[PDB]
Amino acid sequence: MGRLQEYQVIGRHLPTEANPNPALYRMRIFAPNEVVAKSRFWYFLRGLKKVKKATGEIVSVNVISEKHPLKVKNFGIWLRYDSRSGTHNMYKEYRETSRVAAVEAMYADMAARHRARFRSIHILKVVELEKTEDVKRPYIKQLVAKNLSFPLPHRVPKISTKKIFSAKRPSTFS
Amino acid sequence: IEVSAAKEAMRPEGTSVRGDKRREIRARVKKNQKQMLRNQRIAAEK
Amino acid sequence: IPPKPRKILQLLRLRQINNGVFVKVTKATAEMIKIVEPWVAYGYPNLKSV
Amino acid sequence: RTYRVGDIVDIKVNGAVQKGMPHKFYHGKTGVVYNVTKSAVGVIVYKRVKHRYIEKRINVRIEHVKPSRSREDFLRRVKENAELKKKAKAEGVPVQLKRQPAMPREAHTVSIADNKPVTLAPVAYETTI
Amino acid sequence: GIDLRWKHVRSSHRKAPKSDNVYLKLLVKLYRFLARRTEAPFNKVVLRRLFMSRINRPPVSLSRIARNLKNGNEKKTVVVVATVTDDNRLLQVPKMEVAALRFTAKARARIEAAGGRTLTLDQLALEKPTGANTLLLRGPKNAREAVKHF
RNA sequence: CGGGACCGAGGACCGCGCUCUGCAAGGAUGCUGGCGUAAUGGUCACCAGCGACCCGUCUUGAAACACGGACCAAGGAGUCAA
RNA sequence: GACUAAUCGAACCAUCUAGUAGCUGGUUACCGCCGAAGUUUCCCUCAGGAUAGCAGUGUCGACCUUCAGUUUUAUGAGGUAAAGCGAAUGAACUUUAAAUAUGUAAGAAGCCCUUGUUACUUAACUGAACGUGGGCAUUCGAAUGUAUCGACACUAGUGGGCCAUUUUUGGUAAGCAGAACUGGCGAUGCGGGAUGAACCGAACGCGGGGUUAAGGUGCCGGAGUGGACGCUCAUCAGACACCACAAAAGGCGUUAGUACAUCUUGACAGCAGGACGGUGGCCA
RNA sequence: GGGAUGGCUUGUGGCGGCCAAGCGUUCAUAGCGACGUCGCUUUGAUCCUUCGAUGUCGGCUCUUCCUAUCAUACC
Repeated sequence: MGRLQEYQVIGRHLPTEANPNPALYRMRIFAPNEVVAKSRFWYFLRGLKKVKKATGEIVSVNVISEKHPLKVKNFGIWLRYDSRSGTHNMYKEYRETSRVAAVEAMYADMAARHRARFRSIHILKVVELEKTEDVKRPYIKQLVAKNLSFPLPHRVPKISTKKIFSAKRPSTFS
Repeated sequence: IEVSAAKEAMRPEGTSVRGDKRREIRARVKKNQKQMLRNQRIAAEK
Repeated sequence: IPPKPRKILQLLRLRQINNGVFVKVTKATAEMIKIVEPWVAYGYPNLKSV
Repeated sequence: RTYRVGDIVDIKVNGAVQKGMPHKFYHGKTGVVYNVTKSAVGVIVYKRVKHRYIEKRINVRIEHVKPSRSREDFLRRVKENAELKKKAKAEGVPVQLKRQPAMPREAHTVSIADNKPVTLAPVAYETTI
Repeated sequence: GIDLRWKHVRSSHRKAPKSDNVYLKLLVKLYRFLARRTEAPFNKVVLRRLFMSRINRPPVSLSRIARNLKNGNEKKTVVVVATVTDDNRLLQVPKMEVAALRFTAKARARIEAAGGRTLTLDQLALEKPTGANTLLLRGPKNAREAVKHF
């Protein structure tokens, strides 16, 4: 749902006389910016711990950068999405180089295949698959195959849209 | 009970709006009993 | 526009589109701005903006 | 409680009698007493129609009427404002006598040594199992 | 567009007389100059009353002037932007110095016979340009048959 | 630090200033060319791109319906008195 | 009810007479400054009325006092969610406490204290009212805004209209019918919805430049045959849909998932074979 | 003087009970519920029971269209 970053958002309830040291709650939020990250954080604690924005505060917001953005990884995402029937579990796999890229591809995938918007999707877990045997889906199992190689048949050549006419008929072999 | 200002100003002191319907009922009963007694007296004369 | 957001915009001196004002953050001002959120954009300006 | 003409009272239709009574606008309204009866009281209420105020008069039974505390804060603040100004003149120091709106919170530091944060998922896993 | 719930109001007071009297025009010019170039509120009030109409300038009688001359006002110059009329119910006119728009003949004769002085407003401007030691008087505004029938 | 567009209101001096022999500082000047007439400008007719229901009355909340209008000149309807 | 000079349920002529109409039609230069409204409250209704409210010209008064369709604070209504019950007790549990808008109050014009009277009231000189005097200016006792004052005079139109969001009350086979607030229209042009009373954006002096909103960028048409990942092939797809047809509907269309189950101890599909005996089990 | 319901409709009844896959519910075991089913509405009889115009249609001539096909064509 856009250029996202993963944010560590830590918040708490405001201290009182009865409770001088309230507990701290940390979440990992995929959001375009810090305002959306804090808003989603307060939404989830309103849904979980009955802590409101007016009676609480944000302790910390930090950006979680990918440890190895130049390494190709397989990601398993467990999600719940809301449709006219109700809430459904889904497990899906994405071959990406970062968690934020996996989550962006997930959002585009659910939009394409189930018409699910951002508000109806809850991301419950995003994990990196440690082993090749942990891959469940055939469309990632074919990509992690040994000695993978394929050609690219029927490639349309890149022709400028401002060049209206061509003197030769293009080829689709390279 | 909402009360109109004109009727409240014209209302005598001590009386409330909560007895107006009882007052009207008592007046109607008094008129009906007066007519009944007149009919009874005429029937007794007959 | 409903009369209460109209009155709040009149008190915030936002009578024309693309008019801007500086507001000191108190509860009494923050609640007004939260009411007229469907018509305004607001935020925290830095020294360069000021 | 014996109400008198001129005081400010609150109207609260108590009990289950408000299930089918027809005139529910004045429930929760506050007005000034103009007439007193043994089981009834006369209350002046103001309605707003567009740009003006109009006056209505209602007759409310005593069991649905409580005395209001509208001027309690004002009379109190008058009392300690006078007392604080008197002691300000006594010990010769200024005192801040105006009530102020809540200011934004200042900067502070929160330690996590004995209060390590708890990581939360959008649903609880205890509920999932 | 701009949201103006309130409305800018044009002035509801006279800025010039409706009268075509050239002497009144000259007096208005004089007191415009005086009220612009002096700090005296007297000149501003006199100019604004020179603007006024006849129902807003009721007559003042010598009995009213003699009433207001009491209690230390015997030496002040009486200023009336109106007609000064005579009252034959007042048998003894005290000595007084009055400046007015116009006097009736009997009132002027009775003042001069009692030993006072009658002035116009330009003579008042010459002698008291800031209105010092002056008693400013108005007649009864509501004492009119129309006002009674309002 | 470049590249471009539109604009030049005011009419002695006064002021705020600055990098102070002066200035980009309370509003355009300097240099140059062609022409000096239908060249610029304007009116009329027409083509072209875009825009554009026939007026008045009536009705109700509004449309629609309905009524009047072949054309032109002159006449033609809130006056006077108490 | 025929005819009585083309005239007859009462001829023709002149006059009163320019008879009356509440009904129909019409009602004559320009520019400038303001500028509206549909049960508010009462009256026997329709062939009904006033009246509140909204406006314009003048003025006047110290255009003095400040107020405000707003927030905050205290306190009501809504205790309603929620947290806990290793607090008590058990929506009706509560230490605490919702969102939404909403009533009242927030000063020198005010706050009390004291003095007496009372024709109020109280067992009561007791409360309160009435006055009397005194103390309180050390900060006049939240925020924000404030070309927003008040009172007269005179004049005018409209005063049980339409649509829509929300709240609430009743309903129908389905349509829907009442109220309350608010917004728009009747009075209003402009940009976009191909088009248009009710949609979206935005309100209007005459011009130049710049930038946008709603909506768009294949052509008509100004702006992209723009970029990324997917889905869909319809024998009149789809592109402004939501309502109805319409159902827990029917699809050997296509993809993504969930659950259960089988599986080298050989799963699903096939091929080669077996598929038997008591027994032609009992009744008919 | 004023006027002159509509992306409606089509082929399969209503009421009452029962069953019921499923939906809900599992601090209450209620409530909705298709598919169905069961009750009411002469041995080929009788001909001795026709049950109310406020709502108006026709005919002629002639052209075209729809298919929800009577015939012709094929299956």
